Amino acid sequence: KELIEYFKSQMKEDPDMASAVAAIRTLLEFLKRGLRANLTSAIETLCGVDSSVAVSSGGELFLRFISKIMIERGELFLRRISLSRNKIADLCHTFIKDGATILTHAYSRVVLRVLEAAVAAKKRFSVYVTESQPDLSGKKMAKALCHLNVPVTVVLDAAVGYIMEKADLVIVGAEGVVENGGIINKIGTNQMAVCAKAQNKPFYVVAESFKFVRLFPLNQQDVPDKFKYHPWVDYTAPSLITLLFTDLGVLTPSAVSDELIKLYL
Amino acid sequence: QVPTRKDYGSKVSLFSHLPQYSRQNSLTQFMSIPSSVIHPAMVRLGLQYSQGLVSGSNARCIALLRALQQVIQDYTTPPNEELSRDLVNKLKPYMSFLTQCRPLSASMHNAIKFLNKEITSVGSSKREEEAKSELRAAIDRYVQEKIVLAAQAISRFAYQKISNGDVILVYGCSSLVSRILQEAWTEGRRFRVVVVDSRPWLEGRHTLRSLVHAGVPASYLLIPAASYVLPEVSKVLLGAHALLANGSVMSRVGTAQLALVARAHNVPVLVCCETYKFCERVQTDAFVSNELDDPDDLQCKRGEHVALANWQNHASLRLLNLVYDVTPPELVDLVITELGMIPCSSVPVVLRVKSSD
Repeated sequence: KELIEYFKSQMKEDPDMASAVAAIRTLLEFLKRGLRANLTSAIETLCGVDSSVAVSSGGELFLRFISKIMIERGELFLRRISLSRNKIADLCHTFIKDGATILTHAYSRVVLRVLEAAVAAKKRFSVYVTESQPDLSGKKMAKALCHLNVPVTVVLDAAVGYIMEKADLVIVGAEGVVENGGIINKIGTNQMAVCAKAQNKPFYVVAESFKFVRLFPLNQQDVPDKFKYHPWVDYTAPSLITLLFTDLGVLTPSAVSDELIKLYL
Repeated sequence: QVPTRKDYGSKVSLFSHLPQYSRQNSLTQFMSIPSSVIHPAMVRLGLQYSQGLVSGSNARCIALLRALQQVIQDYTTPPNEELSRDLVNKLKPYMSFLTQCRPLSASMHNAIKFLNKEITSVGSSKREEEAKSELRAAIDRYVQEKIVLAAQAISRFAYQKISNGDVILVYGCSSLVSRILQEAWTEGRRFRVVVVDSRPWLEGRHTLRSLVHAGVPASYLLIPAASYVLPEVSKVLLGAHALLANGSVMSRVGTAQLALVARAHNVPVLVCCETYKFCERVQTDAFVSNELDDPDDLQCKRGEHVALANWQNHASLRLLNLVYDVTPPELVDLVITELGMIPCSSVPVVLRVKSSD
């Protein structure tokens, strides 16, 4: 299996790199070798390794975007995906006020990008990071934010209702966005959104454009079982979400459905 | 005899059963100058009620009990009649005259109830002046303990809640909340107060002067700026005029509104009420029992273009300024009484344990 080997070579050489980006680069590398489309279809039928929503979402969006201009199409598509994060930070970091109390979920490079863009604009704020422990990743987020020279406090997992009254805004990076405006993320997003709604705090979602999946879960069981695995995945209602921060602009949760209707899956 | 005052203006169709008078005219135009039917202290009390000179909820009760002391001191006993029946039959037109002057607060209702219970329980073997001294001493002890000792107890129970460095929001004019703020500032707490006021009474200026004279840093603003400042406000003090059986808070008209906006900004509200101001009476809206103020009070001078000057010539125009409203009991957190920190659901509990049960 050379596709999984190239995926591991593109994902393990840079630990600050996303998985769906490396998957679309693997699809483009198969498109470099019609026979190229057949090899890309073979490896995308053979890429059933990662259980993330963003990987399969980017694979489906590249499978639609591919359908001799396919290589240049994937080239500027990966150019837009690579230049997405700077537009994410530049459109999102303007909402953080001075002296605010930041609430943050587990480790993701997107919220780290928007916090380093926020401290790049001369802003002072304290960040409360939930530990989020099926595995210690919120500690890794607090360690990577302590190197950023910002005041961070490692918060216990069952204290998001304890610290909600003092955290004025709740900014959480999501790993998958369904059509209505809800998000698929790590399991502690639902309780944080419900405690933010009961305390009237604005719940912000910071995710890119390739995480737009065409799914519609009603309950916590209606998310697919291949993305669940002690679950790793919850679901947040779109009524619990104030705004989204994509590269197309700062969007209300009803705009993702507009983009997916104009895109047609 | 005492006639009825004429209703002034065009009433609200929801408030047609409640009377709406004016402060321009008085009822004593057709009364004798030596006051014979009404006691002279009682007609003095009705004049200082109707003109708006006594507006505080505790000040009306204090002036009521002083006028009742002046009535009982100027009481005589007819032959073959008991004091415990004749004083009951004579104090009812006095309270009717006071009601026709201005609608009574529930503190004054409970004062009438307690005084009627005390003058009902006067023995027949007691003399005239001896029973007069008993009733005056009972009124003195009543106003003494159940004003100042309850005020000091509520002041200590709110002093043990207010911490250092917080901000406090108040509304309206109330001597109890102002005394809490003064005795909290003098005993060592360092805080600043955001004063919320409302039209047309503008009674927030009184507690504003009371907080500046006490050395407290103050902030003054109105109802629409309260929504602007409640994201910075951490604590709201309120002055209750009556507490009902379900836990509702009868106060000034901007109380339930401010409590709802404070809960929307997660700011806990605190009402401060003494236990004689409670009610076995209950209501759920501001429509079935309320006080109607002057319809000529809503007009103001913004330049030289007063629009509500000739408001009575417009047939389809209605003027309304409500005095009292109620809160739903799930919006108010504290009820600070002299027995301790109780919730809103404990008001008939305190009524039971203070009603000899």
